[PDB]
Amino acid sequence: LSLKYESLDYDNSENQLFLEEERRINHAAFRTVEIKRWVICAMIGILTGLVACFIDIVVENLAGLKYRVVKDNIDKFTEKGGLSFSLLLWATLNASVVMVGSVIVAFIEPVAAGSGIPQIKCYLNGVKIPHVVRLKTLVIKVCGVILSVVGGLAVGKEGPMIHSGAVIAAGISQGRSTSLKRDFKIFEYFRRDTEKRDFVSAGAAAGVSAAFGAPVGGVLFSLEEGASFWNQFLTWRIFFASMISTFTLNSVLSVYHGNAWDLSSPGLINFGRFDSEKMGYTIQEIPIFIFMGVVGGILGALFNALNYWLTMFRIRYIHRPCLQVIEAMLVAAVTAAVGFVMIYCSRAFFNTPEKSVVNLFHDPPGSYNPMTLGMFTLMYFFLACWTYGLTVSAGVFIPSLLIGAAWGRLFGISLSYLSKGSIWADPGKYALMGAAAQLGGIVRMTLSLTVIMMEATGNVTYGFPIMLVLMTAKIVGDYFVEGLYDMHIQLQSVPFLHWEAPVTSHSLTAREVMSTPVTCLRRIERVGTVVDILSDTSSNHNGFPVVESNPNTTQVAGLRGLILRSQLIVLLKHKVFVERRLKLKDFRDAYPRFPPIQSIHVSQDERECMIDLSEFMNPSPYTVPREASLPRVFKLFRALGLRHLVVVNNHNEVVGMVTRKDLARYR
Amino acid sequence: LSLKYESLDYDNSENQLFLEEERRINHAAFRTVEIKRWVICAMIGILTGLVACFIDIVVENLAGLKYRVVKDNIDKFTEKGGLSFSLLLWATLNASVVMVGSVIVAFIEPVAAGSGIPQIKCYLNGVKIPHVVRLKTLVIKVCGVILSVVGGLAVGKEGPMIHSGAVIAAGISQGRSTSLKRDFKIFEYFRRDTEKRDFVSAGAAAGVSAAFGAPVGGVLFSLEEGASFWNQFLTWRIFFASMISTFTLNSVLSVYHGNAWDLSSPGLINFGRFDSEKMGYTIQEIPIFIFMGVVGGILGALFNALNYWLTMFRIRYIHRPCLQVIEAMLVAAVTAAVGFVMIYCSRAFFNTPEKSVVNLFHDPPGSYNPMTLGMFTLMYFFLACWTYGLTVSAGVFIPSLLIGAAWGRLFGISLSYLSKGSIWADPGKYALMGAAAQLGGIVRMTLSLTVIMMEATGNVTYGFPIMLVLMTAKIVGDYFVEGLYDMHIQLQSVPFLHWEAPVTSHSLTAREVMSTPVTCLRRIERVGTVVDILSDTSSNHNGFPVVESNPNTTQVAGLRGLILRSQLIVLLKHKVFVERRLKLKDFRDAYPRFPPIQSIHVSQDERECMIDLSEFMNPSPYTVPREASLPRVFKLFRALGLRHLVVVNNHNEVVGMVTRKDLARYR
Ligand SMILES: CCCCCCCCC(=O)OC[C@H](COP(=O)(O)O[C@@H]1[C@H](O)[C@H](OP(=O)(O)O)[C@@H](O)[C@H](O)[C@H]1O)OC(=O)CCCCCCCC
Ligand SMILES: CCCCCCCCC(=O)OC[C@H](COP(=O)(O)O[C@@H]1[C@H](O)[C@H](OP(=O)(O)O)[C@@H](O)[C@H](O)[C@H]1O)OC(=O)CCCCCCCC
Ligand SMILES: Nc1ncnc2c1ncn2[C@@H]1O[C@H](COP(=O)(O)OP(=O)(O)OP(=O)(O)O)[C@@H](O)[C@H]1O
Ligand SMILES: Nc1ncnc2c1ncn2[C@@H]1O[C@H](COP(=O)(O)OP(=O)(O)OP(=O)(O)O)[C@@H](O)[C@H]1O
Ligand SMILES: [Cl-]
Ligand SMILES: [Cl-]
Ligand SMILES: [Cl-]
Ligand SMILES: [Cl-]
Ligand SMILES: [Cl-]
Ligand SMILES: [Cl-]
Ligand SMILES: [Mg+2]
Ligand SMILES: [Mg+2]
Repeated sequence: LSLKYESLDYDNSENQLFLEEERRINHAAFRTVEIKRWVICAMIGILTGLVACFIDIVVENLAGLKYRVVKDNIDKFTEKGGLSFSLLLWATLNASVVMVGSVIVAFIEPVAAGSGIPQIKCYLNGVKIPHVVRLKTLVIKVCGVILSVVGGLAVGKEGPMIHSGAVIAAGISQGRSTSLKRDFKIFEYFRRDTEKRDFVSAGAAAGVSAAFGAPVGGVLFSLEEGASFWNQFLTWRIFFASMISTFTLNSVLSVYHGNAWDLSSPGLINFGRFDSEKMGYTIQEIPIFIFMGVVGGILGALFNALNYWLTMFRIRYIHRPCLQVIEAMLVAAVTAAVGFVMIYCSRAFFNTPEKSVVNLFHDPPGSYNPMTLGMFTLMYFFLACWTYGLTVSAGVFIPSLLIGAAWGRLFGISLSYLSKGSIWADPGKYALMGAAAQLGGIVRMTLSLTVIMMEATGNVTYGFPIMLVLMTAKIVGDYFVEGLYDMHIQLQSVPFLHWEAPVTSHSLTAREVMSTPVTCLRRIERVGTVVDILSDTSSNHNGFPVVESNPNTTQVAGLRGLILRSQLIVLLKHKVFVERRLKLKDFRDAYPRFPPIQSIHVSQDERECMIDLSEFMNPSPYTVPREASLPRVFKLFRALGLRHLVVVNNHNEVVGMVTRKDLARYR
Repeated sequence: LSLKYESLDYDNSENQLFLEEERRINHAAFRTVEIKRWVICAMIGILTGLVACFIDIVVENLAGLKYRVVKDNIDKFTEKGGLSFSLLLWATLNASVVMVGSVIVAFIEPVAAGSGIPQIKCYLNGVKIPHVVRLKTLVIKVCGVILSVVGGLAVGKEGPMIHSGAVIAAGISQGRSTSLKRDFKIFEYFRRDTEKRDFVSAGAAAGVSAAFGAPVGGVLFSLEEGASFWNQFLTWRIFFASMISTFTLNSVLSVYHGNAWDLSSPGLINFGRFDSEKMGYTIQEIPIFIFMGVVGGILGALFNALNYWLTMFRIRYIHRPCLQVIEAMLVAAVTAAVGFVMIYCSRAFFNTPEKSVVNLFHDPPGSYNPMTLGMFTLMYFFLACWTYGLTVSAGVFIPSLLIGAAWGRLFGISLSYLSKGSIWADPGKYALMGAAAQLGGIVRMTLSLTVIMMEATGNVTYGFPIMLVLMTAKIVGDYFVEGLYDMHIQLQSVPFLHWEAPVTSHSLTAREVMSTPVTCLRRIERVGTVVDILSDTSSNHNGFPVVESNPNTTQVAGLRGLILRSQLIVLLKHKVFVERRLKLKDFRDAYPRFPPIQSIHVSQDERECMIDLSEFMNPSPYTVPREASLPRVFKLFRALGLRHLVVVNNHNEVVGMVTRKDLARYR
């Protein structure tokens, strides 16, 4: 959709240098590479769990400090100023914390804004958003989520965990820090995009597991996002990482909050225990659940749609960082004022959202007055909608669950009245169902969310109902608007590939999808020609088919290989011309950041030399016939994580190039 | 490995007829095909659950009848004959039930022998074992498992559920019964191997879910076996089927055993509830668990190895059906005698294995004397080893879990003695760990088994230890011998593709793997030539590349398509010669069973005619370069479920053919 975004080189080039390295590795007499992958996955899990522990502990302590300071100060300030004076003071306190958070996000690292989940979804899809995996981004994300939660915004701390795990996985796998310019001479074999994308999948799964105490759910989330060929080894490693993440979080928290290692804190949010007779559903109740799904599908849409409009306003008028900070402060102040009006009219805004969700799930039937619960539902709905897109590190999972739990507990109260206090009409069960439905409507997650809800709930039997609502919420929701993360991905104009091609696509063939004419390089090519092709500012192609150079062959453009701009740049830098032989490490040294063609200097004498690309080109590029259905091209492209696909004639002559933007256009 | 086994045509041929059908389907103005897939998955789940209910209820009633008959008869027979007389009578009773079961297996349908899991694994791998999915096979399997369990063999009823679900999925999806020669004019679009293999995956997942009450575990089992490109839609449907299977089983059983629908019977085997303080592991205990894994890895090997030798004897000397029935009777009699000696020396053989496993898991610390528990462990180990390969419908999961639980509860008793009755040294927790370790050693299942154990246990926290043991059991076990299901697959000589190619395979290239010379067909081909190629009894190739026929092109064997023996047979039958136009249904009519080439009659005048294969050939065959690494060929072959892969020159001239046996040879 936009050229700002490049793509990962997931499909490794099995060139001659790579095969030489593999021969030496096999001769090594021991395959330590897999053991190193395992050690890296363990470290990823441990570090993600420790990040979750840090956030939880710091948030708890700072929230306690805010509560203590205001509890001490209210007497003094209300004695003379009055209630309104204390209202203003507390609102300014919240605004100040949110101000620091929004400053660090807008003025230092705007990528840190939000949960990070859309960015990680794009990364696992195969698109590289500029600063998603950086040390600065992780630091800003963690600090900002702490400051946002302490600042009393309608936000949650679960979402940033996925992004933090992804960044940790990308970082520690390399063995070196580009930001700190420190190289630890380890894990050099894993300085390639394939291994990095595997480790990031592990890290995202670990983040989900630490967030919700849902290991299998995290594994399934990573599998969904990747949408690749099945690798038993990688899935098992991801499972290992997720398990260690949840284990580390639980153990450390148990040692902290309690004085024993007994495991009672699987995740950052813990729903509770639902193993009771009152929380048992009958077949007669299955239709009822489905209906709530419809509701969650509609309300969710109304959420997303509203945000869309809000987002546009922010793109039009709140583009500036200073205005962004001011808007975040204003939202925080209005949230505080709504809370005060709430609290003084009633006789949860001060309390954590997770505790409110738990109480809604498990409190006895007569706990809540319907009127106040509905007021909270409406106000929190509109506040969460007005908070998602702010330049603050925050998530939307817990807010969505809270909204759903509230209106589900209202539905349960109404059912209990209508059914004369029946055991089957228990408000907490319907609160859980409503939480699932609202989260599904706002975010269209199906398998991973079902498994996550089952694990957090702790019951496997509740999965079948949770499934049916999550189904319906999607089916109804997709009727009106697209999902939140998708919506923001479209707005950012990222080239995003969906699970499958548009249904009416068997009509289309690669001939329509492919791009022509194609810029190709002869196997033995003049240095000047390569320099001119790469130096062109009209286009910034990063993959070039390598065609026959000998005059003997009949083929006009017979496909011999595919080479990349990065490899050509390395070769030109090292002046590897036919007129010290490179090793696969020499290419890995440039990684991740490759010098621009402008940097390389090629003298007119050197411009007349030649480059032989046979030793460095990918000898075997993936190829499709020109008369091939679009679904097949899409399936092959997505499954293998290809960056370039070559469309050829019957005679194996290059006729076109299919890339990510070629397949993303149709929708 | 052997030519007795063909392969599924999972990769659909997007020929002209298929595209015409898709255009008409799109013009239909409503896509009911997906809705029909959903309805079929729901029916699969319901029917699998009902099969599980039938087996459970019938087994319970018949076991009660046996217990009542013997309880009444022992007084009368022991009064005059003595204890030995009653011993003989009861042994003969068990032998008679096992005799009926073994007769129906050996003399009617030998495929029904065993769990069916190896056969379903092969089917999902892509190999077609002759009678795996047949009505007769399902009937025999269910009856035989009932008779084996009622006959007191060291067997379990869980394993046949996977096979039964697979057969149901294959059957009801077609809309017609070949065995009963009845056609219900429904589900005609799904009479192709792709849809059948998807439905069978759903059915296998449903079987696992009904067996262990583990929906997600069943989904993961199916995903592991398929090892294909990720399809969100298919995975979601499989999840739907598994959930409905467990729900139906639980609901029906609750209505039967209780008088209320309250859900308390998720699966055929139910471990129990482990949410207690005594069943809580510490970090200090993590190493201990690992050690037990090693034990489970070693013992499991000793199991498998022994069976191997036994299997050989049975292949050499107990090949005959009558001898097979006699051997099953002898094993049953020896099992009964061991039970009697057991029972009279002590003062579980009469009791169900599942109840014994549950009691071992949950009974209080002082329940079992170590001496008798060890005697049972050893005797049951050797009896289960001597029972797995019998011509009786049976499984090995529950026996393995029982063995592991027994020696794990011995390990826990020893730990309690050594640690002076510590709370951390609780025998039941170690019994669960030992069950997992022994099952892992005997069967090398890693992810699906971990998730299944977590769900059956009901605790997510126990997964991390259960993982570590299951890891170690595999790593140690693979050091000595291969897994049981694998071992039997090798012995049957089925061409089985593993998850990845041998590690030292980058050295090999398609040129080594591919088969030459290749038998190809010109696009316009003489009918006599096709008849001769298909009539050859030297080879039975089922896939033929279609090369250029026009003299104009330079290519000697330019690849234009791929056609199949079945399609050619249909065309010859309908005399579709250039010298009524077929519809995609006409090919589906022959499916599943295609007439042999011998059946078709072609007159000498017709032999001189021509066939144009363009409208029917697969216009776009998957292709790889001759200079391509074996890992890549293997990855593409396994991910896309290909039956044929064409290896071509730089000029796109056919040079070789890679099939399943080509890639399975290297090991
Ligand atoms: C108690 C909390 C635990 C905190 C853990 C923090 C670790 C994760 C982290 O916060 O990051 C680590 C930074 C890397 O950050 P980094 O700024 O250098 O980012 C580059 C680069 O910038 C690319 O960015 P780009 O693609 O945009 O060009 C990007 O892709 C690429 O993945 C990155 O390596 O240090 C390290 O490596 C860690 C040293 C590992 C060696 C010891 C192993 C034992 C564990
Ligand atoms: C309460 C217990 C529930 C019992 C359910 C039993 C249903 C499953 C079953 O036991 O099987 C059904 C048989 C098919 O057995 P079948 O012998 O004809 O086998 C052929 C053939 O033989 C191929 O065998 P092959 O490949 O070796 O040549 C094989 O692949 C291919 O899948 C098979 O269709 O009847 C049916 O279709 C069911 C009618 C469905 C229409 C109503 C839909 C509403 C539910
Ligand atoms: N060698 C080539 N010859 C002609 N067109 C090309 C070539 N490579 C890419 N294109 C086309 O140019 C357009 C822009 O491509 P771009 O330069 O972004 O490729 P890229 O950056 O390598 O792709 P990605 O960033 O997704 O890996 C695409 O629509 C693509 O079809
Ligand atoms: N058209 C062909 N020309 C030459 N050799 C072939 C051809 N097709 C298959 N072979 C080779 O013949 C051997 C036996 O093949 P077979 O006849 O079993 O193929 P098939 O039955 O179509 O394969 P499958 O049963 O696995 O689908 C294989 O090792 C294969 O490489
Ligand atoms: Cl974000
Ligand atoms: Cl959140
Ligand atoms: Cl979020
Ligand atoms: Cl079997
Ligand atoms: Cl079993
Ligand atoms: Cl089994
Ligand atoms: Mg680009
Ligand atoms: Mg064959």
